[PDB]
Amino acid sequence: LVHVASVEKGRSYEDFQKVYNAIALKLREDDEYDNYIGYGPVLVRLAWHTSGTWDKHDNTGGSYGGTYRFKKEFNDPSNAGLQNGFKFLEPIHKEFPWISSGDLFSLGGVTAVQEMQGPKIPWRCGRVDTPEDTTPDNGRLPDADKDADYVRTFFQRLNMNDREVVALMGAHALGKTHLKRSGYEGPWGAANNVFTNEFYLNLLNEDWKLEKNDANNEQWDSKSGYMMLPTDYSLIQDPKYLSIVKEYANDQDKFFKDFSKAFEKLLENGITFPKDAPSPFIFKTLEEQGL
Ligand code: HEM
Repeated sequence: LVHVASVEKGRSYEDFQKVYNAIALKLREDDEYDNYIGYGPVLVRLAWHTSGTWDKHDNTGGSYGGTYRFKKEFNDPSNAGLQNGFKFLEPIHKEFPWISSGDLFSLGGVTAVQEMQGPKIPWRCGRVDTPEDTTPDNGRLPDADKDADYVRTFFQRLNMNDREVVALMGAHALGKTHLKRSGYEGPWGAANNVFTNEFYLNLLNEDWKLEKNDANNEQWDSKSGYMMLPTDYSLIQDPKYLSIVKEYANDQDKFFKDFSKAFEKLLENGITFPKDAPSPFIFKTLEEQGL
């Protein structure tokens, strides 16, 4: 199965900047969500989970088909809570009904990262909705209770290497774990709706204790009130991951650049872009537009 990007008919960069802007303006307006964290983090997670079902071996799942809109995928236990991101995007989709679902879910993530002062993420259009029977089964998203070997093997299926994995995990600066959602509870840091390299700094610099939460799962906790999942902590237990964690803790610009590449790649896995497709778009933030 080849998925060829097909530009929404007649649309160009300005059309998608309008969608970006509507997302960004709602992000600003709907600021109460999740005890004033706002929707940025869950939109980033929605983009990742809608992309992260991909299997490089047969090109099943991935962002192209926008299959989260079907009940098998929106009810995946691994996706608990993402319905909030979907509901956020609904009025956006109503205003811009021409955008594909995959294009909107992925653009939500890009827009959230950038509006949270993260790196620019180049973004390409052209995902096309595919039918209900193309929805991937549950179970392709990762478990959090595992070690570095798990994480490394998991991400090979998404064609990600060690650097790409450690970079992508930096998104756990954002938002928080919610006990009723994942069986884990707590934020990873203080700046959880501003995109920074804090995840790496906290991994290295907090004093972590292995505790059980109220769902009887182990997680790493600090006196500052932060947490790390076992899979996060695995990034400092494994010496290869550890080196890269230290690199990003010590170079914010490097983290931004590597995150941007890896996140674009994640969002584009499975898609074939024709030779004459438009170049990737780099959207201006609201701030850059004076909006
Ligand atoms: C080994 C890989 C990963 C595991 C096991 C993992 C697991 C988790 C878990 C358990 C949660 C908490 C869900 C909740 O209770 O609300 C979470 C939240 C989140 N994850 Fe991941 N994650 C991984 C990779 C990633 C990647 C690659 C990204 C994106 C680049 C990402 C972005 C997020 C964000 C932004 C949140 C916060 C969501 C919110 O506040 O609503 N995660 N992750």
